[PDB]
Amino acid sequence: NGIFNTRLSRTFGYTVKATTVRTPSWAVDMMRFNINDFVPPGGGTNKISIPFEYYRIRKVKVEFWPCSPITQGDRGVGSTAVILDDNFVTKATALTYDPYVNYSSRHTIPQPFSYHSRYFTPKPVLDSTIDYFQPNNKRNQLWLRLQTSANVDHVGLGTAFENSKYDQDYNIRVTMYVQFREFNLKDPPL
Amino acid sequence: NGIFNTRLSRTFGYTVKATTVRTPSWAVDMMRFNINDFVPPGGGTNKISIPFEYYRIRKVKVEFWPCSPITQGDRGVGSTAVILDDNFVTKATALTYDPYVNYSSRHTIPQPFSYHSRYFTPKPVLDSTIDYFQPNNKRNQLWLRLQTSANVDHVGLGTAFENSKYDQDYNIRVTMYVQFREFNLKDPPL
Amino acid sequence: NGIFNTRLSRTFGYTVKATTVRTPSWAVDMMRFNINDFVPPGGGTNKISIPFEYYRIRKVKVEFWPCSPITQGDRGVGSTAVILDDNFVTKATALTYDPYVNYSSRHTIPQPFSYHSRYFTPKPVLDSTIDYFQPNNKRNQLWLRLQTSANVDHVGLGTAFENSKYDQDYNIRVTMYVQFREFNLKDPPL
Amino acid sequence: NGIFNTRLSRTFGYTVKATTVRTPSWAVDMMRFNINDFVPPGGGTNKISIPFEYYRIRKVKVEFWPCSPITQGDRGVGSTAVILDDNFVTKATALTYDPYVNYSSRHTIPQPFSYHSRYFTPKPVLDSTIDYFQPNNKRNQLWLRLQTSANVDHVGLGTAFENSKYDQDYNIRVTMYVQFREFNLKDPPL
Amino acid sequence: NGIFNTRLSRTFGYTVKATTVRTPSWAVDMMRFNINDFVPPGGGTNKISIPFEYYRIRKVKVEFWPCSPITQGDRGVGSTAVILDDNFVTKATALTYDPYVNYSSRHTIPQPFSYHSRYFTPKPVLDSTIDYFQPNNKRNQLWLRLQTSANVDHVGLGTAFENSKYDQDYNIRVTMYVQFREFNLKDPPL
Amino acid sequence: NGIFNTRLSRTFGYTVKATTVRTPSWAVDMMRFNINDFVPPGGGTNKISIPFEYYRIRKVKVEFWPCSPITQGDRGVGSTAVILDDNFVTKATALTYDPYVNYSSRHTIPQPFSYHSRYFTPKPVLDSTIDYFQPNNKRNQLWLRLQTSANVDHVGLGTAFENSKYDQDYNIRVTMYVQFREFNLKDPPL
Repeated sequence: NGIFNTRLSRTFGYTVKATTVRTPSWAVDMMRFNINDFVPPGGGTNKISIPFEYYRIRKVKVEFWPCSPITQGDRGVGSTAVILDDNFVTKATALTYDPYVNYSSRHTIPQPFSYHSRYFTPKPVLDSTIDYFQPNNKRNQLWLRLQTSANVDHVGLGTAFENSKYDQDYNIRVTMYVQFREFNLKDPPL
Repeated sequence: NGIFNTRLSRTFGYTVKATTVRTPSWAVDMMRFNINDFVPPGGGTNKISIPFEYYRIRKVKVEFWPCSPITQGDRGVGSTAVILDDNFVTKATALTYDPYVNYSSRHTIPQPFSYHSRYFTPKPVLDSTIDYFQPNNKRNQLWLRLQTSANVDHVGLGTAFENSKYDQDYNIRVTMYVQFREFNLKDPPL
Repeated sequence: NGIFNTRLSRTFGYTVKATTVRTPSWAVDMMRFNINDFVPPGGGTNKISIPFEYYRIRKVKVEFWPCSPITQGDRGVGSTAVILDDNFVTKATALTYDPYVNYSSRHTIPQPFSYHSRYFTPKPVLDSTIDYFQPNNKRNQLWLRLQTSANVDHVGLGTAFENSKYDQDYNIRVTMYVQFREFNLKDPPL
Repeated sequence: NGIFNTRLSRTFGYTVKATTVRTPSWAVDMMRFNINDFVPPGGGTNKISIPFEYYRIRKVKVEFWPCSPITQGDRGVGSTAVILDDNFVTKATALTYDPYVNYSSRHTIPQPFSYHSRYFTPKPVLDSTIDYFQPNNKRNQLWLRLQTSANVDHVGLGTAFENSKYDQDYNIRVTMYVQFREFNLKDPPL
Repeated sequence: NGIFNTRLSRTFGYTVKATTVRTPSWAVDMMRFNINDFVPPGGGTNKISIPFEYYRIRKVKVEFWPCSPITQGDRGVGSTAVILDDNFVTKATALTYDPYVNYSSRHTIPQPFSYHSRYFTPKPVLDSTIDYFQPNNKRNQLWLRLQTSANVDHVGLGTAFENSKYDQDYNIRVTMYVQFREFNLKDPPL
Repeated sequence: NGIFNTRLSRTFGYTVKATTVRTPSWAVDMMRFNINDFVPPGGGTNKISIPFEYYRIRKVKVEFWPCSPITQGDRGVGSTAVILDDNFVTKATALTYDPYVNYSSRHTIPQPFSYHSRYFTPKPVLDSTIDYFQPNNKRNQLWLRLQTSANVDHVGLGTAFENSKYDQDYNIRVTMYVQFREFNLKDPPL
């Protein structure tokens, strides 16, 4: 039974710079998830540090851990929308409106110091021209080959943060819940 | 609940020219269905006049509305076959035989003045080299991104009309039953 | 089935200026809700970016998101009353008493940093002379035509904020829950 | 009812050359399955000798029929693993270890004279970059267009044979269980 | 399970010339059905485009599709009788009486513009001297070898059309419902 | 749930040299099982190619695959006993008696060409002085740390082969059924 369900994680910093504009503006950005970040390159005869041929990403969880104190003023309200098709709102430093507010997948992120997370099933980008994705069915989900450096992108999450007179720091943990298949482990002698 | 089921329509003329040949011949043609025809380009910040990110075409209905009088002579018999894979019989003005008669998906169209329609589930052309399509399962149907001008073709319907000593005019209404997902509407101020 | 229930949103800033008066005073203001803010003007043959003829606003939700830190002193207590008839207490910078406290529809808003929201059914202003409105019955609610720039006002919400020795900033999100009828979408060729 | 389930077959020789090395080594090779081998090109107006538009390969059975006598010495033990993603162990004449032994899909082939077969569902190679394949669900399996010479590869089976001081001959029968759809047969007159 | 039930079709024109005689006359003709018309000759190693050894024709359906307008005058009444034994009324341009009217198998065809069809089980001509045929029993029906050009005749249908002062054109579609046995497909290499 | 049950394998050659002695003699040898053979050293930040901290070996299966032809004469009878405590009969080229025949754990191996296997639970050597081992209880089995090169020995299997006038070649596959705990995988950036 090759099937092995594990959990993989990483963390990166993301900063919303302090702006001098008064009228409300939002900073727009995007998150793509590629497993090359999560699995280190292996060594020896085994190419990847995880000895399986196939994977498929079952659920992705994106935590927003703020670095800001609860005593920081000039609070604001952002929005986090799930983006399945790799069609993102263009990145912007200050945008007069919150573009993701009317997406059906939007959750609100209070700012700066509030904790926010989204938990959903991501989709791989199979053809950038067509941009098609599967419904969520755990049985029918496509299996993907695990490749050394060439792994495909999974497109999850757009975010729009309202600007502030202060810096807004988050520590974004991304935890993928992956399912691996086909134990491939190689064992040359000596 | 982003899911919104609507109905979209268009009409175009198609004419079978009068031929001088006596022995029975058939004129062969094809119908591809692209949603760029059905959805006008929007304006403002919203790109498409329908504020959704994703669609998938659930059913396509092709009506043949004849322009011919019921008193027109030299009647004939054609055939309408459903073509899933984008493999069509080459277009022809007069062809000695009816190429679609033995397709399992054939319905007969009596001519000139009889009303004919086909109602089926079309398939998008994902890779022109491989030409693969899904079975009909409403749950597992791929979602497609709605694009401004770049939307992919859905390949439905081949038709072979028997030639006549008279002109044969039809008004072909194409009504797609579409399902849209992810309300994306943008609202910049002022 | 033309009926389509969606959710539309916007955000604007509102500031209560710091005052030098000591004895308690309240600043009085009002909120009218017009859908022209929520729906951008469309483009092409379709006039509005939402392809429906008729709407009626089912529920309006007004969130008050404070920008103030939880460490800000000189707290106070305001009041938020629902105003159906477009009869508002006149706008005031400092008013010796809280005029909305005895309204039957009042909820309290703690200040500055507390989160406050009101969720209710608004009413359109049909005749400014008579000022009459319907009871809340989802079945008998009048349908309204969706107009480009001419849409009628819906009158919701009066608010009275107690003044403070400090500035009081809120980010007011207004989310209308609307029901649209009659898909009108136009599709000219080419 | 276009659906027609048939069985198609072919046979080719494969030889493991006798080696002079003593320490155990394995010879590594691979099997791809393309239907162009199984269906001869038709003639006349019908392009393929099987009058259907669409196929999908339900099961592939690979028999290993040895040519070796039961009295041949220097026996050994190989391994046969199912390879879904078109990621194969590189072909090798002598490899110090058996690379497929730890694959979850491995079955053992005793050698030289023992009969071995594997029976499984193969997968087409849709995109060589991404290398993704469906789960086994008979209902949701993609339909493929049957093409004259251009048919896509189905990637089944890796094999690693232990080397011997003698030649090892097998007759490999490959029997695909295919399901065809859409009777397309053409019948021009005369 | 070699048994495969398909449907095969063809169309040919048949014309009843306009006659100057006034008193009622009937034009008498016959229809024999040979599968050489329905199956094109294959190519390559496979002789017939349908890869089966044996067939037996289960049902034959003969449609009469008129080319005449519904406004054409001088209507008349013909007769269509099923002829099992290959004993036909001799072909005639004008015959004073309708010879098929008293056959027990007669159906009436109204003329010119009425649609007429007969659906029955045909019989092969085994010996022209004896002219014997089987009862209709689906289990006991003789199997016939499918031959390239030499296939035997199946004798269905006599028809007698009343003459008219105008031309009477029909498009006669013949759809055989056949059952094939023994998949014989050949696959030479390369 | 860190627990992951996998299967690991290796193969090595073992040869019983042909002897000139006539009276029956047995060649005595032993098999120790160390996981350093089964798991290759990893690369990068992860030390072992299997990303788990702890293992315990649940069952070991030792297959004897003969290289000898079924036509080889001078057959004999050996014995395979399970040795838990790392107390082995001293290795011998020819020993007048079969020392393992009276062990309670003995199974017979017919020779040369017969297939023989033993399947049991091995024990690690914790203290070479005391030589103590646990009963077989799947719940109470000690967990062992997985170490790069330092892993402890598991002591399974003694074997005594009767000598022959011919060479006796076996290919010994050793398949450990292991249970791993505590996913430790490391993922440094870039």
